[PDB]
Amino acid sequence: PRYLKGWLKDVVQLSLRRPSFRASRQRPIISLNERILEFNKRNITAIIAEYKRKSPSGLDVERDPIEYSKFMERYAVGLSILTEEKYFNGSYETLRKIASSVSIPILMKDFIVKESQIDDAYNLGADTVLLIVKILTERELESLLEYARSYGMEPLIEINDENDLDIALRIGARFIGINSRDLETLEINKENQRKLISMIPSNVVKVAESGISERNEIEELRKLGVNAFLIGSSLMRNPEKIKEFIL
Ligand SMILES: O=C(O)c1ccccc1NC[C@@H](O)[C@H](O)[C@H](O)COP(=O)(O)O
Repeated sequence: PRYLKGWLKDVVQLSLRRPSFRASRQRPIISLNERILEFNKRNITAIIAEYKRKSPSGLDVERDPIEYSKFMERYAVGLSILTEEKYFNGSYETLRKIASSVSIPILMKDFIVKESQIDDAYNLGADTVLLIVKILTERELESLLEYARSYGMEPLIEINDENDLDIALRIGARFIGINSRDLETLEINKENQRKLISMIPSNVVKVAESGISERNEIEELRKLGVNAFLIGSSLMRNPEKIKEFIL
């Protein structure tokens, strides 16, 4: 991985020693990015609802993962499940239970630094994975991207700045997440996010990530060309908000 300091250095060390999960895979892959394109075509707001019990920025919510996913399944284009254990209180177990309970696309969200984690995502039932440009070197990102594609997954490649975008474009990313939150400092910068969204090629499926809590924010973002919106905190605190978001 890249040179890292702080909590990022720590979570990457945890991922490096994350034990693999052996399991048989049932349902075939359901492409999240393609479903996003069809929701766009049918003019339905594409929301990726995220399940996370805890977060370094302070979220702490107790809500049943299964009931939450089944409810979200009625409206969401896909689900994002945190499997990182120490900071997000996620687990492979929760992803497995959810994947057996819903039939919409599932993104496994963790800090992926090795191939066995993609093997884990596949065996657990996820349809795609998140790859973060800022914690990986360009060679690692490229290998991991090709590896995810060997399972028929188009990974969501997350960028946070212009340098991330240059790398993402160079390696041929077709599905990009623009995170308004800096992983290292936890600061949210909406303006920087909008600047990056405006630089992305029109043929790349774009997902706005972090800090969305109002329907008007979704509308502004949609006009900038964003294809889908990944929302976690506001939905975890109030699942019913999904109804306002898809209006
Ligand atoms: O949410 C956090 O507190 C946080 C802190 C440090 C690093 C990453 C973090 N979030 C990871 C990120 O993938 C977010 O969960 C999603 O983009 C959704 O964010 P939200 O809607 O909850 O603001």
